[PDB]
Amino acid sequence: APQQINDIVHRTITPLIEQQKIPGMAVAVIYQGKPYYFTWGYADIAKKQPVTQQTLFELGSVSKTFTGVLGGDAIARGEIKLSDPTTKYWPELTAKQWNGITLLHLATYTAGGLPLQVPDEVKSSSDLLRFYQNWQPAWAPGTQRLYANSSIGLFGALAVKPSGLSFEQAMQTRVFQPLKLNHTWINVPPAEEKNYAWGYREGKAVHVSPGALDAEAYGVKSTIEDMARWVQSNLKPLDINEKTLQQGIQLAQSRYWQTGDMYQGLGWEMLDWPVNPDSIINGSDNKIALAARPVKAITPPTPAVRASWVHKTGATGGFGSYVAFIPEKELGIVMLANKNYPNPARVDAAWQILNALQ
Amino acid sequence: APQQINDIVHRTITPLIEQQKIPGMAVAVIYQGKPYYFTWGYADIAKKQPVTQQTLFELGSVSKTFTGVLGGDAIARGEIKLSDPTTKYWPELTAKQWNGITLLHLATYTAGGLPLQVPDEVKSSSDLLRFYQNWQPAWAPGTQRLYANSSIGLFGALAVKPSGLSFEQAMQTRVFQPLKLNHTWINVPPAEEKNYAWGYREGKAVHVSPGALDAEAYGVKSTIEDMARWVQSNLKPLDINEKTLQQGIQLAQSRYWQTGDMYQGLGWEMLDWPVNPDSAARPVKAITPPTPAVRASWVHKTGATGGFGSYVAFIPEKELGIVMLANKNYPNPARVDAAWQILNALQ
Ligand SMILES: *[B]([O])([O])C1=[C]C2=C([C]=[C]C([C]N([C]=O)[C]=O)=[C]2)S1
Ligand SMILES: *[B]([O])([O])C1=[C]C2=C([C]=[C]C([C]N([C]=O)[C]=O)=[C]2)S1
Repeated sequence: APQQINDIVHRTITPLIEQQKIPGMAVAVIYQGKPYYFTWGYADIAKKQPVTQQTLFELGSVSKTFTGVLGGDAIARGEIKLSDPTTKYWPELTAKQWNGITLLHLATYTAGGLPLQVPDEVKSSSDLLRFYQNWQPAWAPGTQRLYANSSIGLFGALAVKPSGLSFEQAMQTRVFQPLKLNHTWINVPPAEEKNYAWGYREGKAVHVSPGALDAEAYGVKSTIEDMARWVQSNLKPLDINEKTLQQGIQLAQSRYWQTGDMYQGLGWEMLDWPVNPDSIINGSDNKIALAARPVKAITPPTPAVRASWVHKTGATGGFGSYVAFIPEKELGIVMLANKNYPNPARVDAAWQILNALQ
Repeated sequence: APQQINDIVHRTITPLIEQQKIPGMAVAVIYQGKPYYFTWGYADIAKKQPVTQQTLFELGSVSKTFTGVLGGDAIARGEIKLSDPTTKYWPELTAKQWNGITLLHLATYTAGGLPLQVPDEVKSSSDLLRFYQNWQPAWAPGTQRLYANSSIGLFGALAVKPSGLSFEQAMQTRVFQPLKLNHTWINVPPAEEKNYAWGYREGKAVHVSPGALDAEAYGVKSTIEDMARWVQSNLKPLDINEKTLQQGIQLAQSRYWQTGDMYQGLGWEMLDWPVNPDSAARPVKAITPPTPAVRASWVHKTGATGGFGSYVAFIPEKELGIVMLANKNYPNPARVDAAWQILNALQ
């Protein structure tokens, strides 16, 4: 790699691993559109299996960016509209509180207080209907953003209905394959299991457990090479050959809501570039990231702005991930670790790197 | 031309010309993405000059589609946002009625009752300022559509301000040139004058007269070949090399408002295809958020000047479209009926 990149990465990430006690880490820096890779430590501590470019990490909520792009792809195909009522795609969801709640609201956490998590007792589709039928809004739709798996997870599930495909088959077929993400999985198949890293929580080896709407909200596992291609594709969607996917990516980076200096896309979140680092860093702390915030409607949505910092944090019990890129600079980073360490440490490190390189 | 295209076009347009007494006409059918041209009658009755593939016609309000695309291109460039207040790009617009009137409302005729025409007495930029300051809205923004040159025209003027180019300069360099529309003009140059058809109103040869915001609302003159290429560009924006222009086209075909069967885009108006050939202040329903360009639509615009009548319709899903240009302003329903006869037969 260029020495500038080797220098800043080693000075920033290597001490981060020390400080946070991360067992294993992979990083990709996209620079002038080209990926550069860095690896540390172990995917499996007991078996002393090192992190490689073939190591699968759990993405956690970085999966929401795949869901937002799949959803945008179904819009470009004319299969769904974000202006459509939720109940048009789930006819059994008839309770009156759902009435003005659209696909847009579900995709952007603005339905009016759907909870962060689907309760773990909710297992069957029957359980799920009852949950949603019984849910009472804390706010009117399109007034507050409350980051929620039960919001975007439902969006994902309903977005694929017109196509008749299961969520996983739509995702493999319409997103993973055209982009040649050949090692990215919702369900890791047998042949890939020796590459699937352990996550570590309080020194125990953990994998993410099943849960309602997991695939849709936090269920993607991927490699650093595939993640770098993910960033490449989102950096320049016009280079993508599949027309609906190309439009899908730009739809997921449109700005539908503003809260402070932050804009909500579909999965992706954006700020104008140049950004105030304190904002992104402190903003990624769960005290702020998980709190209700008032939103201003952007009427109509601003299309993908090139001068943007586009980003997303992800975590499962054993993993912590981060993706950020600036389309105007052809610059990005991906950070995959098999320990869930604080979000502000991730963003701070990513900012130090991308700021040094822009 | 395939005999099928040849037969439907001539069976339809011949009676049209005779019934409406149209002096000259040009038509382009776009079929499976390829253009076929047809010409009839006179560009200039007194000089016995025929309509050719190089004759320039006034487009009238079909110019609004160019204005909507150029505004869409300015959005894609990050120069403007449709969500921005009008007063952001015209600070001197301090009158309080302008509060929540955005560029969206201007583009889509939903500002609250801006008039069809800018008064003929408005003949300077401070004249124009006073006009908009003194304008009293009948309705809240985003609630009724009233088709208006003073509405879309203003949008076109504001959309180009960040660039610093005049409206004509920006249209040329950002829309005409990239699409190779080398015989499309806001102002017809002396080199092209011999191709500029006369319009005919009650038997008198007329050209469009000067007026405030003419360029932005009704000022484009074009040939059937450039108009065909305009349709090809709108049928498949993704084939366009210029990134912001490609996005600008798609933004212009997005659905922002609904009234009855019709959706309002930027300049373009759309209905779901297939469409009954058969589908004014009108209340609008906001489409929140706007639906991105729908392939399965009938996308269209009528245009008129004192002496010209034009129509463009296309269906992206079918790779199908038509342009009809005439140097007589004749009833819109006659245009649409002929266009539908032609396109229904070919789909
Ligand atoms: B994301 O921001 O990385 C998230 C992924 C999850 C969140 C909350 C809950 C769960 C799953 N779960 C129980 O519901 C785990 O115990 C995943 S936020
Ligand atoms: B379009 O639908 O073809 C139109 C072009 C014009 C219309 C109305 C009036 C004028 C001329 N004008 C300026 O606004 C003068 O009153 C052009 S509709």
